[PDB]
Formats: sequence, C-alpha cells, structure tokens
Amino acid sequence: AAHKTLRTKRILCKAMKVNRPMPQFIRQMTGVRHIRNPLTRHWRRRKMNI
Amino acid sequence: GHLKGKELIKKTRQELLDELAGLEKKLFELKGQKAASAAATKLTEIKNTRRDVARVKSILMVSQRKALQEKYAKAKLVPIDLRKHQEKSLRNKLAPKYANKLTAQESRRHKCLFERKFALKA
Amino acid sequence: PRRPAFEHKAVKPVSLKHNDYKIIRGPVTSDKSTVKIENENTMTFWVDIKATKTEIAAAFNRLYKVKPVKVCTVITSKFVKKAYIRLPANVEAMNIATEIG
Amino acid sequence: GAGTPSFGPRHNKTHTICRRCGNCFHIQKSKCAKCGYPDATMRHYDWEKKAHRKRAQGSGEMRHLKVTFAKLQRAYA
RNA sequence: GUAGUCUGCCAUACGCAGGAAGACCCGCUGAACUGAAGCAUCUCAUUAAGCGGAGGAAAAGAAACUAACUAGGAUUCCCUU
RNA sequence: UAAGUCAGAUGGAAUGCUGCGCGAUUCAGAGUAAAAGCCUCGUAUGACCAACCGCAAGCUUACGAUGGACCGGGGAGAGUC
RNA sequence: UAUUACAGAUCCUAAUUGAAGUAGCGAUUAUCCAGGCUUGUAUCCUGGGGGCUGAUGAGGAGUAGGGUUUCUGGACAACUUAAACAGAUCCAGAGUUAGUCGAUCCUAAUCUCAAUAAUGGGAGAAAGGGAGUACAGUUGAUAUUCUGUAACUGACAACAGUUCGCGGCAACGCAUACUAUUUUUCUCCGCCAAUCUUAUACCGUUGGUAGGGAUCUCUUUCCUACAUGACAGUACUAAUACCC
RNA sequence: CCAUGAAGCGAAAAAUAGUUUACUGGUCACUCGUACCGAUAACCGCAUCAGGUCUUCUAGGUAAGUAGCCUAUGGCCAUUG
RNA sequence: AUCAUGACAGGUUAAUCUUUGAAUGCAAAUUGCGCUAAACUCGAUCGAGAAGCAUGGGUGUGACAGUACUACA
Repeated sequence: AAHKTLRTKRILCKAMKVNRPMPQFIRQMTGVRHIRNPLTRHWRRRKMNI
Repeated sequence: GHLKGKELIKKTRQELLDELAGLEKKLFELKGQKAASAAATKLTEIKNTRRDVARVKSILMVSQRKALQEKYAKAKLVPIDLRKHQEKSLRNKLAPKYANKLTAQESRRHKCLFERKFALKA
Repeated sequence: PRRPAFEHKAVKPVSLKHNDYKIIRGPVTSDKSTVKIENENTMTFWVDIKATKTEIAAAFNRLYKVKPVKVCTVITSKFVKKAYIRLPANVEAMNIATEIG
Repeated sequence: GAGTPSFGPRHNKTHTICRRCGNCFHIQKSKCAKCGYPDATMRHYDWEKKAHRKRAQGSGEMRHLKVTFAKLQRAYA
C-alpha cells in the first residue's frame, strides 16, 4: 500500500471485517461457552502472510 | 401480503411481470428505510417480500419451461437446457439394443439353438 | 460466418436481473453524508461493485427522475462501492432524501 | 553478519497468491509450488500421502458430489 | 480454356477427448538402506518412489496344450504337489 | 402390534426395598429426576392396501432352422516364426 | 485372557519448589513550579520557567513492505521493566471522491506458444518511454481527486461564416486536404571538467510603514511582514548559436 | 575510451504517384489505486530489539566546508521515583 | 398457521446457479484487451445488455491451392 491491486484489496477487506469479538447471542442460543473467533488477530503481533 | 405458489399458475405471463415489478419496488423502499427506522416487524416484512419475489420468478420459469419443452419435444437434436441431466458414463455408454444385436449368422442359428425350457420325470 | 442448427441455450431469462433497483442498494447514513446533503447538494449511496458511472447516472435518473451532474466513485475498506452523486442546482438534496427517509 | 543485520533488507516477496490453489505461486518461475498451476494436472505425489488428503476431495464443499453419494444409499439398502 | 480424379490446406454443422479419484487392476521405468557377520556376483527385488492408462471389478481366455496312461482337454482362483 | 404410571414406607425424584397381580411369536436395546418384562419409543410377528405390472433381442410350422452320413472342392495371418 | 505391577533410561508429558523479595528495572536532552480533570498524576491536558533536537534533525513527505496502525467517542482485566484518568492497547462506530497524479498503452534484459502456404502473436517496468491542471477554500479523518474560479487534451457529431495561393534578392514569412509507398527527423540517450545566466533560498548596501518584544543606564534599536499560480499575449531593449 | 554509452509504440515532415476544395468557430470522457507509518514503537530481526533496509525538500553564525560547535522555524522532556 | 387456501431446521427432484478452476474469445501479481447473420430484451432507423466465439481429432458440407495424373479442345 498504497498502489494495492483490487484482489489484494479484497483480501485486506475480508481480513478486517472478520476481525472482531464473537457475538453474545450464540452463547445464549447454544449454551456452549469458551468459543473464540479463530480469525481474530492483531496487526503488530501476527502477520497475515497474504 | 404473501401469496401461494398454487394460485399464481392460473395467471397470465404479463400479469405476473407487472405483479413482479410492483412487488420488487416495495422491497427497494424498505431497504432504504431500514437504515433510518430499523427495529422489529419491518425485518420480517423485508424477509417475506424477498421470499415472495422468488415465488414469482420461480413459477414464471416453470411456466416458460413446460411451454418451451413442448415446442422442442418429439424432435431431433434438442437444446442443452431441455436435455435431462444423467451422468457422463451413462450418456457415452451406448444403448443396449446396439450392444446386444445379433449377427446374421448368429440370429439364424438362434432360430433353432435358443435357450429352451426342459425338465425331468419323477 | 456461422449458423447453428439449433439454439444451444433456448431458455431466455425471466427478467433483466442486473436491474436499476439492484445497482443502487440504498443510501448511506453517516455524519459525512449528512453534511454533503445540506451544504453541497450531494447525495451518497451504496452501489454494486461492477457498476460504472454511466450505469449509475442512468439508474439514478430512472428511479428518482433527476439527472445528476457528476458521479464520483469510491471502493471502501469494507469492499462495497460508494457513489457521491451531485444533484443539479434546481432540486434540493434534502427534499429527495425526505422522500426516501 | 549472517544473522540479525542481514535480515534487514527482506522486503521483496518470493511467492504470491495462486489462482487455482489460493494458498506460494512463484513469481519469477510462475508456478504454484503446492498445486503445480498452471500445469493442467494437479500436483500430488505418493510420498506426500498425508499432505495430499488435506487438499483432495472431502475437504471442500462437494456440492455436486454429495448428492451422487446419497442416490447410491437409496438404491442399495 | 473445362471435367473428372489425386494430394494438401482453410472455414463451418453435429456429437466426442481432456480434469478429479487411484486401495485393488494393466503397461513401462527403477533404487538403496539391509543380509552375506568385510565386499564386488548374489540378496533385499523383477520391491519403494517416478512416468503412462482402465473398470466396478480389471487382466486372462477356446490349444502350433498336457502327457506317455486303463489317458486328460479354454481362462481364473483356493488346497496339495 | 402384548401386560401395573399397582399398594406401603424412605426420598428433591422410585425403575430399588417388602407384598400381591398380569404379558410373552415381544426379558435385543435405549429414554424416563435412581437399578424398569408390564411409564414411552421400540423389539417380535404375521396381517393389511396402495404403487406398479415394461425395456430391448428372438418367436410363430415349413424345402424354416440345425445336425449325421456320402459325393465333389477352396484356403487358413511375413520384416513374421 | 492380557497394551498386567517402576525410583532411575542427560527417559516422555503435565504441574511445582529452593535459589529469592535476591540478581536486576538498561539505552535515549533534564527537569521544576502553580492550576485544570479526578477516589487517585512528576506521568493526562493548560500556563510559566530551565533544557534538548540544532536542516543526512525523533521536522515535512514518498517507493518496497505492513494493512486499518488513520479519525472521533467511551474504557483500564491485561500489555506499554514503577504509576496511569494516557496510549500504535481494549470496545463501538466512522473514513480513502480524479478525462489531466499513477495503473491501463509501448517495448528492454528475459520468458513462452505458433507457423514453415510461414517472416509472427502474447507476456515482461506503479523509478525507462508516455497527450493533458493550476491556484484559493473546506473536514473530526479525503484532496493536484470535493466546492469556487481559471485553463488544457482527446474522441464523436452536425452547423454557421470565410476560402478556392500569395509575399521576401535570400535566410524565411503567411489561411489550407486525403490514401499509399519509400526516406528522414523528433521521442533519443555515457562519464568528467570549465565559463555565462533565469528561478528559488540566503547575505547585502539605500530608505519606509504596519504591529509586537526590550529599557536602572545605553540602543532614531530588535523581531515578524513587504507576496502573485498553471495558462495566454507582443513590445523594443541584448545576448549567444546557425544561416542569408 | 583496445569503454563510443537502449528499444518500441506513437507523432510530424518530405519526395514520388493518384484522388482532391479547405479552414476557423456543441456533447462526452469508462475501468482500478488514493486513509496512515516509511523505522524515531507502525517494515525485516519471536518483542514497542542501541541491529539492518531505497529516496526526496534542506535556514543563520563560526570555517575551505553537506566537518565539529551554537541558535530561530518545526518537533520534543522518548527516560520509575 | 390449525378438521387445512397445510406450520417448518423435515426428505427428494427441478429451477435459479456470483468470481474462479480441465477453464475453453486473447491474457493475467491487470477486475486489462477484443469479436458477432438473425432472434432475444430493455432502449426513442441506431446504441446497449443478454447469449455466443478455445485447442485436438471424427463424419458430412463448402471453398481455395498445384507446370500431380488424364481426356476433349
């Protein structure tokens, strides 16, 4: 960046909208506990390698 | 409100197309207002009208296909859409008449040498 | 020259599909768009990602019956297209926005 | 010499995303190491029988193929 | 010049080939560790990996076959030899 | 598709404990607030009524097919063994 | 009937001691005082001292790479060798606007298909080639992209008015088409050294007027400010090259 | 200089044929990138690592100076008491 | 939504079937660069979308090339 391609930009979009906390209502629905979002990361710690 | 797939079959093609566009318009206005107003009840109305616009598209397409198959049925080399699905293997496997057909030597002897029934006495 | 013996694909589709209603998804609700409506007479919309400015200008005209002056086209970090549509001097952008709501 | 200081100028990318694999497509050599694109046949060897069955059928959706298993249950039961 | 043929190349109408999977099956190619208390023939082995190709099974198959008898009679597999 | 949500005490809950009944072509198994032949699904076993009920190939009465004997014949896979 | 008895294998996996409140808390200019906000600040902000960096700057901006770290609001279980209301941390929202900047288009080193009835086609540079934009303003984050104002380049249309070739001895000037072939030019090119000169910066002699700083004494002083874009025009001054 | 220092697309010109009248003065401009860092904590070194990594705009004084030393604009007290 | 104009997390079959991939209009670290008789569908004669267009080989059909063979001039 800048000067990213479009299909590069498509991946970086999907990588940041997927990065969030898990919703509250799944724990209320299924009753499971201790499920983490796997595709959470931090930009500084883990690099994507894409 | 929402409407059944049975009773749409009776209606005309052009009657469905004006029904379609009017039904699809009220989808677009609700997608505008879900940003502003949001909230319950609207979010079931947007669900139903998405299901209904499929209902109209679906029965148009089977109304087309049953009519349009009758045009090309009972005729050589039909279109690819109107051919039946099948497997790759089953198409290329030749029809069992050709596999099983008899040579002019073989058929003429099969006049006499067929697989006849028989039995024994007690 | 070429001329096939039958149509290959006989079934034509039921409607346009790539429609005026499905180009323009709907308006964007932010604090930036609120200022650009009032000040510059300039709307904002979420758009289909393959839609051109020529497609948007015609599609905006067919729905709301106002021919736009300019269209300027972002693709966001959310990977959906945003279209800043300037209306002409006569119409007010608040008056078009109140109809939609 | 060969450690921390010489890690500094490591900014170029040897491999890039591959279309068929989507995973290690060599830019200079232009071949997907993992899948062999663009060779028409897809890369696997019998010495990597472990790593192959991560890629091979079953791993993905099987949209067309799962309904053709399900027919053969009904016909023989 | 025209009217047949022969040979070549191009364009087009209609169905076919490719890719997946590969335990089993068919055809090639082909090691070494190892054993021989060393090692070179030999062995591991006409095996592993590699290349090419099939089917629900494949391949084989109707005598230029055994036998030496008081004679058997396509191919395949199991027991024994 | 059989036969006790039996009675009494204990318990948050009875399928266990004590005592009396009943089923079985069904005591395989599971569910049920606790260990269940009889609380529920089943299991067992015959009875019941709908759906079909067709694809090619060959037939079908004699100089039509097939075979034996006798008369008169031809040939049997080449850069292959 | 057996995956049948453990203290050792620098055994395997999992948890845990002493050493130990010990070693140590580095490198980077330097902190101090009064206020604000708070249960709570030397640390977060304001004001005032004292300092540092000292135009190859911890200044303002970009390739490659990172990918939301940017911006506003709220939050302190953890992290940022103590503290913390702070933060590149956590949470919720928001943000990247182009005919003129780039990519796209051309080829280079180089790579890859096809034909041989052929004499090639395609790929390959976000530092090479390459038509065309400037100022001012505006947002919490965007600007040569938005708004205002002024340009410019290309392609596709008809339509109105002019015009059917002349000047200079010459160097050359002024209003003139299209297709094709060939020929030439621009694009267009190493490194080093010297002289002359616009623009920008800086230092200057001459004054000046606006505001601010300084003052026991001295200083008609000291500091800041004194500016005009792309684009389009036609005067004569005066240059060097080359030609008549 | 025993070194002689890209190509191609594109554009204009000229010559020789042939066909000729020309010149000046409304609409539209697709596609994709655009935030911020650029080492000083945002890149590579497992990390907010005294390391490493291409370039740009470049003030005054001292001095031969793009040295060292001091200071406006800009940025800062990075550093437990 | 209830003795049905038939609820939905049920099970098939048929539609719809985004960008890709053998990937196939020519390419590709690019949302780059094409082409088309009618019909189709909006668009008001003429634009656009929709849908076409790969290589190899088979049979047919047509066209071109040849001082290849031959007859009649």
